[PDB]
Amino acid sequence: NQKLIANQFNSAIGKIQDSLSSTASALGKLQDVVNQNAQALNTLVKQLSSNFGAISSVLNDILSRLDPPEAEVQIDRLITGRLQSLQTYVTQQLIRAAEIRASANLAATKMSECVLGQSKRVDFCGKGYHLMSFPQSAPHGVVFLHVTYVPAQEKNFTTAPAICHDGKAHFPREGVFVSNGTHWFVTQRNFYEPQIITTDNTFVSGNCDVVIGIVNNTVYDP
Amino acid sequence: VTTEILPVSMTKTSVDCTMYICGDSTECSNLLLQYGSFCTQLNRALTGIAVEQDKNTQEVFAQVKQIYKTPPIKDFGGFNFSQILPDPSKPSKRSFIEDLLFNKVLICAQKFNGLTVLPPLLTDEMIAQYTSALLAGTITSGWTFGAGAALQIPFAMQMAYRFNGIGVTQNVLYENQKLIANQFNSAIGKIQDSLSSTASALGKLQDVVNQNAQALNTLVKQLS
Amino acid sequence: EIRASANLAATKMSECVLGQSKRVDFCGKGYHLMSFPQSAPHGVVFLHV
Amino acid sequence: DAVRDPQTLEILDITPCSFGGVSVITPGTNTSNQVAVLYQDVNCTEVPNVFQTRAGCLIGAEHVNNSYECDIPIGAGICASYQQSIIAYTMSLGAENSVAYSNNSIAIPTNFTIS
Ligand SMILES: *[C@@H]1O[C@H](CO)[C@@H](O[C@@H]2O[C@H](CO)[C@@H](O)[C@H](O)[C@H]2NC(C)=O)[C@H](O)[C@H]1NC(C)=O
Ligand SMILES: *[C@@H]1O[C@H](CO)[C@@H](O[C@@H]2O[C@H](CO)[C@@H](O)[C@H](O)[C@H]2NC(C)=O)[C@H](O)[C@H]1NC(C)=O
Ligand SMILES: *[C@@H]1O[C@H](CO)[C@@H](O[C@@H]2O[C@H](CO)[C@@H](O)[C@H](O)[C@H]2NC(C)=O)[C@H](O)[C@H]1NC(C)=O
Ligand SMILES: *[C@@H]1O[C@H](CO)[C@@H](O[C@@H]2O[C@H](CO)[C@@H](O)[C@H](O)[C@H]2NC(C)=O)[C@H](O)[C@H]1NC(C)=O
Ligand SMILES: *[C@@H]1O[C@H](CO)[C@@H](O[C@@H]2O[C@H](CO)[C@@H](O)[C@H](O)[C@H]2NC(C)=O)[C@H](O)[C@H]1NC(C)=O
Ligand SMILES: *[C@@H]1O[C@H](CO)[C@@H](O)[C@H](O)[C@H]1NC(C)=O
Ligand SMILES: *[C@@H]1O[C@H](CO)[C@@H](O)[C@H](O)[C@H]1NC(C)=O
Ligand SMILES: *[C@@H]1O[C@H](CO)[C@@H](O)[C@H](O)[C@H]1NC(C)=O
Ligand SMILES: *[C@@H]1O[C@H](CO)[C@@H](O)[C@H](O)[C@H]1NC(C)=O
Ligand SMILES: *[C@@H]1O[C@H](CO)[C@@H](O)[C@H](O)[C@H]1NC(C)=O
Ligand SMILES: *[C@@H]1O[C@H](CO)[C@@H](O)[C@H](O)[C@H]1NC(C)=O
Repeated sequence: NQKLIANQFNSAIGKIQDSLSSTASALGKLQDVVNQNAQALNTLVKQLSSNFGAISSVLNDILSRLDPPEAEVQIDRLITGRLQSLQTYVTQQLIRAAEIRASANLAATKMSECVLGQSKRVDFCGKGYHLMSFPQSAPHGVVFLHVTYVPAQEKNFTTAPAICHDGKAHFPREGVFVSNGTHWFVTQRNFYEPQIITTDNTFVSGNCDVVIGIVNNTVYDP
Repeated sequence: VTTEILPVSMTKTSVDCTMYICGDSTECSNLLLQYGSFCTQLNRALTGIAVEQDKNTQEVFAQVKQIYKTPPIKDFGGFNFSQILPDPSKPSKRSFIEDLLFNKVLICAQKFNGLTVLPPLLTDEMIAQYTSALLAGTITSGWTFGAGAALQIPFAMQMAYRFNGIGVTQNVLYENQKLIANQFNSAIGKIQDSLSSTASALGKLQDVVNQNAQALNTLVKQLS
Repeated sequence: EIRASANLAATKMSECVLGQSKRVDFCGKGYHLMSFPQSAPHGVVFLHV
Repeated sequence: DAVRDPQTLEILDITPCSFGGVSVITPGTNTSNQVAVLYQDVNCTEVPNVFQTRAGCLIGAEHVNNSYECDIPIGAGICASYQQSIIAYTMSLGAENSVAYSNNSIAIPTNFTIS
């Protein structure tokens, strides 16, 4: 299916291109970080307009009107408030920075396990069976394009845990035993590809009196 | 069978900064404006937490696209799930084990100071439906439901795959299928009894509840 | 702290319930076969087999 | 939280007058200027399409028996959306799917897609 797979891949990439061109909210996770920091700074700057109990938010006005014995009292009120506002800002940035650090550590883990490898961790590198991923640069962040294999068209089959040939119990080595209603085949689990059951794709262990659900059929030995 | 307990969410408290500081007072409220945006950013910080708690719940439980259900005939190759599957005889469709967890793990006095508690977006009944779906999927389709459409598969065959995964051949499962089902069923019964008996088993969740309760009681007492 | 726990719980849901993990001591002590989630007050309980 | 009256020695309980947060539910102004208002943890008898829910008294949203995917969360299983007017509903957790499980039936994918 190499030609089909290449076409499905190329099509999926085109879908990403269009989805990003169309949907403004797609990068909300990065925009939210930008917005939180912008708000934090705007809040910090606006606090300079607060009096905090002082006669004026403007330090120059306090100093232009009052002499030190009085000016110091008014200034202390602004220092306390401005220092408190600045401490609040920094504390929020330390907590916020920790969240970003955690995200960056996750991103670094995905880079190593999704881009520089193939992951067997479910839903770690996208939804489906992970094949590969590609990093892309983004403002203050990374975007991963995860390429996954997803089972499609549907078919029901009859199955059995083992086949009884000469009274011995035969088990599939790699796949499962299936039936189309008349014939039994062995097939790989994630893709229907029926094969004749032979001694080269089964193994034998024990007899037919132990396996629950064992069925009678023929195992061929070329 | 090992029980692992993890916190997912925290109570979504909400504190009205002006009410807390200057409850029902115009003179105080006006003085509070001299402090600029301090109340706005405190209300914002708590709002952000509350939103996060709904997000935390959604990311843990809503991992299944469809709500899967088990068949009327629970033939799982000798494996018994009546303890972990829902038992619809009661209004909340929780499992027996879940009822134990729920039974094991003031508000007016706190509320009256501008301290409200917001309800979770997903109710306990909805969390139970998600876990039922995840569980029904796990039982009838193994892991395939987590990577696309759920395949049906006999439970014993699913177990065979899981045995292969750990480096043990398929015939070990089938040859010992009755023993394995008995050991499993017994282990589940042990969980049921352990939870019914040991109060401290859910200490990880109770500790979260206790820390938040202390935080609110401390906040309220500061008004004195 | 809760967010970190929730992220861990979400990871376990995906890797222990919607799959079979090869990560040692991630999905219980022993060789992981499968797990089952259970609802709990403000949390999740996993029964790891 | 209680006081003895100074003229008649009656014991009275004192509770605060009802209060709570007010949240405005809205589709963006790009779509509509119609809004619904939630009086959080307030009764619909205290506030003055009036729907009393666990989250509070929701006014302006029409309650329907049709569940949908969650749009604007209200709380306690209730979401609201603009579909025109604002409606409230119990959110759906997804479509139901009874899996065709049996002791001898396996489904096997015959095709795949690359996503
Ligand atoms: C099950 O699969 C077998 C093998 O493909 C089918 O048997 C073949 O049927 C075709 C006609 O469609 C014949 O031309 C071949 O000669 C048959 N092969 C053999 C070995 O007999 C069988 O019909 C399928 N059964 C069902 C119910 O679909
Ligand atoms: C699979 O084939 C064997 C024979 O190769 C069947 O064995 C018979 O079982 C019945 C029931 O106990 C006995 O009365 C017969 O005498 C057995 N025959 C022989 C030759 O021993 C077995 O039942 C078949 N299994 C299935 C599921 O069809
Ligand atoms: C699955 O296990 C449950 C118990 O967890 C079994 O139900 C119990 O059956 C015994 C009789 O053997 C009764 O005395 C108990 O009161 C029952 N408990 C409950 C909660 O109903 C159930 O029968 C088992 N299912 C199968 C197929 O074996
Ligand atoms: C493997 O260990 C299990 C126990 O974990 C054995 O099963 C027990 O066997 C004794 C007899 O010696 C019975 O009295 C118990 O009731 C059985 N327990 C269970 C759960 O069935 C099993 O026989 C051992 N297998 C081997 C090959 O040694
Ligand atoms: C597997 O599914 C793919 C689509 O994902 C099928 O490819 C399409 O086949 C139709 C004809 O029925 C064409 O019109 C489409 O243009 C094809 N799409 C692509 C991307 O090539 C493919 O034929 C299916 N394979 C099998 C064996 O059923
Ligand atoms: C499998 O059989 C069930 C009936 O038991 C049916 O509802 C389902 O759609 C079938 N699936 C396929 C792929 O044929
Ligand atoms: C499979 O299930 C059917 C009921 O649907 C039952 O009659 C049959 O005996 C079961 N097969 C085995 C091997 O238990
Ligand atoms: C005045 O207060 C006393 C308290 O002991 C009470 O007994 C009496 O009835 C009151 N008189 C009136 C007119 O309320
Ligand atoms: C928002 O309104 C603008 C017109 O000012 C329109 O071009 C745009 O498509 C609208 N977007 C949505 C999502 O309605
Ligand atoms: C609102 O008041 C009515 C009585 O008129 C009562 O039955 C109902 O439970 C109250 N609801 C809430 C949320 O308090
Ligand atoms: C939902 O249906 C019930 C009848 O089962 C009816 O009494 C109730 O008023 C309906 N609610 C809405 C919002 O339509």
